[PDB]
Amino acid sequence: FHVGDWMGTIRTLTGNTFSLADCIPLLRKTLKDESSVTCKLACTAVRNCVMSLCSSSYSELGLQLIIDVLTLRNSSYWLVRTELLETLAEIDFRLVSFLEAKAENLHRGAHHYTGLLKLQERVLNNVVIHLLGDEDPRVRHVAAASLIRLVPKLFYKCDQGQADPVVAVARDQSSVYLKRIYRGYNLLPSITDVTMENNLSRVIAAVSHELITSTTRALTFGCCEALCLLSTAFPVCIWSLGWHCGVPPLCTVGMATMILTLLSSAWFPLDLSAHQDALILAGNLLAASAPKSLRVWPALGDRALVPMVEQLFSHLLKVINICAHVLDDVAPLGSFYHLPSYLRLHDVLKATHANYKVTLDLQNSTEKFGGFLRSALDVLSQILELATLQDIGKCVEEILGYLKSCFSREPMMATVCVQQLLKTLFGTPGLYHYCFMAPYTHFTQALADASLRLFEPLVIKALKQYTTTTCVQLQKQVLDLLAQLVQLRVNYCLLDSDQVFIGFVLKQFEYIEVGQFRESEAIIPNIFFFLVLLSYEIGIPKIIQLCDGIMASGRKAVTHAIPALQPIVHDLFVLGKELETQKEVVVSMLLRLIQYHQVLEMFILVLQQCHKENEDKWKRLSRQIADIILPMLAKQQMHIDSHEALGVLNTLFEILAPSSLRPVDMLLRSMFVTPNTMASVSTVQLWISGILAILRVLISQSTEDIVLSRIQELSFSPYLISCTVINRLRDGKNLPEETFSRFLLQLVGILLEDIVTKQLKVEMSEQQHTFYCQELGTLLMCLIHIFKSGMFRRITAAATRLFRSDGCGGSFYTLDSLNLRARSMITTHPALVLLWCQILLLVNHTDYRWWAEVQQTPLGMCNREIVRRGALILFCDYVCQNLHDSEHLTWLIVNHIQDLISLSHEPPVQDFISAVHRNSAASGLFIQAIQSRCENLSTPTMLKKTLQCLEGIHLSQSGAVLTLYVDRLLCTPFRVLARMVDILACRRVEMLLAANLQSSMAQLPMEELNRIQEYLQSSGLAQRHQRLYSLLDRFRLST
Amino acid sequence: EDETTALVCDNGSGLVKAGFAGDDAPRAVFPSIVGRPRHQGVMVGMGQKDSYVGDEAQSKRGILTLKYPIEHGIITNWDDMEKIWHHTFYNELRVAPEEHPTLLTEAPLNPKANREKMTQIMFETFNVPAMYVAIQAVLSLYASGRTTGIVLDSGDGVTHNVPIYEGYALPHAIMRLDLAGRDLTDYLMKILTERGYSFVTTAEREIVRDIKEKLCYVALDFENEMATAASSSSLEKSYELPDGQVITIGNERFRCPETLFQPSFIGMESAGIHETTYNSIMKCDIDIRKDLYANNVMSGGTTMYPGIADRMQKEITALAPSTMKIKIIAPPERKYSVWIGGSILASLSTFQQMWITKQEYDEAGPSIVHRKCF
Repeated sequence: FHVGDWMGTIRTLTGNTFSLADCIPLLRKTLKDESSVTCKLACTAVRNCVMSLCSSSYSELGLQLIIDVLTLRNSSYWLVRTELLETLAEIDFRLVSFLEAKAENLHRGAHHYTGLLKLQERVLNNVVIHLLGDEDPRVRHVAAASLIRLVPKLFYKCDQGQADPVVAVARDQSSVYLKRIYRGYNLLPSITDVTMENNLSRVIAAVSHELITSTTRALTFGCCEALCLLSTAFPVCIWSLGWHCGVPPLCTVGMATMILTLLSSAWFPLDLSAHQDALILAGNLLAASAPKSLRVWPALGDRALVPMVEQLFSHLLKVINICAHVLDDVAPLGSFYHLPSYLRLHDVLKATHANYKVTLDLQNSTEKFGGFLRSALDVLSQILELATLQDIGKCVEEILGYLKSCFSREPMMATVCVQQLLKTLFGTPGLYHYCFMAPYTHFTQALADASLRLFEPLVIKALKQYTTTTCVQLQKQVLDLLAQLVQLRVNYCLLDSDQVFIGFVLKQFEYIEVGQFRESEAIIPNIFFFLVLLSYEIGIPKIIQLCDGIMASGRKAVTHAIPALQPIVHDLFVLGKELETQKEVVVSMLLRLIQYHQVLEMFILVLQQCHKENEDKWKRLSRQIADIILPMLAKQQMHIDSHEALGVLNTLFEILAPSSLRPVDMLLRSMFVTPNTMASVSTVQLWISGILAILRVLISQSTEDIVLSRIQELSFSPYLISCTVINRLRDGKNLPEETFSRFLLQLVGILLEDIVTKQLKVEMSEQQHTFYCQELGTLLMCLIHIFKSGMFRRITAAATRLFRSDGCGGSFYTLDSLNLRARSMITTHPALVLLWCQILLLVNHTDYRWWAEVQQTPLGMCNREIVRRGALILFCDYVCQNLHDSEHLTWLIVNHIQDLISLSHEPPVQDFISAVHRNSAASGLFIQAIQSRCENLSTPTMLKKTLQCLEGIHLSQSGAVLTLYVDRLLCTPFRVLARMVDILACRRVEMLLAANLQSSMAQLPMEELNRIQEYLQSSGLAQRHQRLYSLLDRFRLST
Repeated sequence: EDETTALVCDNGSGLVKAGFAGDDAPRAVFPSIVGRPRHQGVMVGMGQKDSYVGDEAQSKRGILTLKYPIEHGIITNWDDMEKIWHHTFYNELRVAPEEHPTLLTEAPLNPKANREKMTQIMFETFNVPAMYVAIQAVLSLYASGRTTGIVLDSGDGVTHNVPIYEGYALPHAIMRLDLAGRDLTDYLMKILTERGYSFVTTAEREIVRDIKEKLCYVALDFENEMATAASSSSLEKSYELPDGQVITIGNERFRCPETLFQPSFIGMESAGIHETTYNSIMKCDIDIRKDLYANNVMSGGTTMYPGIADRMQKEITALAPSTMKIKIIAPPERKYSVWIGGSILASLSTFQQMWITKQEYDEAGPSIVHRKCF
């Protein structure tokens, strides 16, 4: 985003004069072009181009192209309107609200408008919800998927988290760079983001309003399609405080009373393109009451909720009653004969079934009967969980007849209707918090813990299908129907004479090893759960010979071999002499497979049982995997490529026994290693994950004293990875204080010559760039724990003689070379240039060359104000700790005045000011600065933060706060800013006269007192504020 | 956010004045009325709406019977008061009371049950972190920016009088006088009847309230102005009704506020408002009386009439020692002085520890109002 510096290098090389000021008015014009084919191609040009400007220095011109696409919302070519909304889905409307506050001429723009330029309420009420009410079935579907992409990106004003638009952009870029009941509902305490529940409750406010106050057929019809795609990405049970509107007034039943009145009308179900999306959304809103209500329909326990469930269970047995009389040509509790409202629903399921049986096309997702029969067996399932035996006991006759006819069309979710019935027939925050102080303290808290039978006709039909089908979505739901007939002890009479079904599961292991099987991935976790659970009644000797074939003789591990053992290990280690021999067999196989990070989740299960069963056996097994993995981490055979992969390996060294990690002979030879070649970002990325996860052990599991006595014996030279050694790989008396401090400051130097000087799509991926800038995020959390916690005494003093020192003739990454890389990290990665601000303070390096670029000491780029206001909250907290140095007090107050006041709701700059009130000479310099900056302290939010900082100052400087309270700030037209500077000026006069009359007269001069009262009589200010004028007349006459 | 703002509501009878603490003027000011459809409606697709609250009731007046829920500083009907506060918070201010501490004003010498039930509703109806109930007269004194004075508070609810000296307060010298704006309205519609204009119902009772809010004034001498009512010229004023009927009111106009200085006209023995001020000042200690005479503060809605300040000055100067000068300080803006006094109080930093917390209520119950606050 350095459009300043990069354009200088080209112009002296190729002498063209072509800036980007001469191309955006060439792109603003083709959006206004005549032909509707010319307008489809110019709005894909803004999909690429307005996420890069709006966070750049040209973001004055970047906001204007957001404005013009909004006029393109009502052109009559159906491909012109759907490539608009994709360039209004990829907008980050928390970064867009930040530029509005900075604008003064852009709010006016053309024709000199007055008011605010409200992009967000105009792009959300008048495009995205508005384009739901379009006539095309093509335009209504694409507008729903944007409200899945808009809700994490809104920033409505004044939440109880993010306050400013400055603090809003800083929290979406710190999560990136600093780290069986049915599917409907939840029973957890459900930890949730408080401010992400607020953006999802304003998008379900304006969406239930064009469904009730709408006057068209087309607004009611395509806004039941936009509520079914929220609840499959933002479910109701997890985000219930967003969905809540009214019902039970407190775990919610949100908005489900309107939508039942849509279905009970005789108009709305007569078209299957959006009657199938109003059934998946009425089952999500009666299931979020399940964590509350459950203690006719005796398990509901809330009589204001029973007519909502009586209706859908009456509505879903009359729609499996019209799908049973259609799949079988039969003439027309659940009964649709006598209703004339549901004889209209029998002519609509018979138009979509004459086109399937006549036109052969098997692989269609959208069929509108095959799409409609999928919708009304998914939601007959989710209600039976709320039901009991007593409510269903008159209906087990009913629902089983319909499915025998409803079996052949869609058997994949007609056993999901059968899997559930048998359960319930058998009972069953101000930019210092976000960037540093909230992620810094999840770091140090996990280190102290590191110091620690009507089914008998229907069941026989489902087994003939598994031997003869080929779609592997259907083969997965039939291996869960048989793991429930063995837990709920149905006797093994499904195969009355022979062993027909169990012989067929053995043959399928022949097709996976060779590879003559198409979709073995989605069946191999559920093939092996069925087999181990039968042996408690094929025995566990025979089960483990089948799994050994797949691994060594077959496909790769992360699909076949590693999901093969998740059923075995959980069902063998968790749940006499025969059981001892089989546990030795399973632990040997994983040692061949330690390399994968999914195999390291299975082995956290193994170490927690030995601490419970037998603590003599617990310490033998943590020594055997100590000398396997640490030879792998030096030769980089361990797949730690993911941030799912570094999370599994750090909960391992807590649970591994500390006797196996107590000699530091092994952890250091695995640490101080050089990889083979660091040319490729496959190989650069696995060497810097071996250094971050054995360094979580040398901080918790062993203190500072033990580590440095060893390196005096082991000759680990600090020229290990030096600037002569690092250069040939990319192309291809030392203290123990001195050896370990050159290794952690030149590994900050490897991660920062890449992210600046590597291309973004050429050498690395983007999934490989989520985890390359995230290994620089947890290695700067390891360096501010050593310098602050004080347990590491020797390592703090070693860096201070090095950042002050030059490199050894250029053989190291010297401290002026390392800091040029970081100021071009300002703009691409602004959350990680706040962690490099807190290291340079901590070493005694307060060098005013680098601290002026980051604070700009004498529209805007949106990604620098996180760092400019982030390095001034961190530069005060270094001043507040050691306030004895007066050289740093007089710099930050004289220069940064409009920034020092406007941060005063923050815990590190709230403490900077109280010490100034403590100090005699430091209080007098703060008041000379406001008199120069009274021209900017006139806006109504900037003046409320001065009076809380000019509230209590030193009593020796209360004579300069009373000439500022009268001359400058009292003449404001705000009548609660003229009323609150009457509380603070009458209070200076009262503490002074009970004080000494000697020191106060030299404070407020007798010649200076007569200047003040001439200002109040020619004006009306004395006669307005009576309490201020009474106190100053008694001052003179005693003196 | 810092300090959380705070909310302030004045409910004397007649008007809710409400807004944020920390501002010079309230956002919402509306009549404290609950107006119910007395006539059964016959259409389809009306309302229904059981009742209308606020200036909605003023707009749809003729259908409604209007009930003031506060009489004489006393809430007559609690559900009607809750509805009025529900209207303030949700209809006008658009706040969740959970997010704001709420200041209520309340009148002197008022039944304990109003303060205790008022707190009970604030905690157990609109869930709120904290609240305070404060005396009306002290808030007006704060708004006037003076540390000392005798505050003559007269709303539409009741008239009150609180002498204050250097802060402090004198409980024995506090006087409450049952006269109000509302009693002047009932007198006024009674004195219009001798002219032939008969206003019999609640809807046009608020029409004579509007008449009295502008046409009425106080005589600088009653008998002199009643004598010059023989030659009617300037003392008559034409008034337009919303019906399109014209009303012409002569001497009847200024003898309605005269009732404050002559409660023998209403038929009550209770002394006129200037003698009540003497009754309060006489109950005070001898020493302070000098500044109480010179620092009389008028507050409330029924001190708005033109010439009240001059009449009070002439009568108090006539009764008192002419040894000392009787200044009366009656600001314009005096109508909103209680709300402004509540704005300044909740903006005070020290006051942020004297709130009745929700926690302290949950432990120690509704009775703690009187224990902590005045």
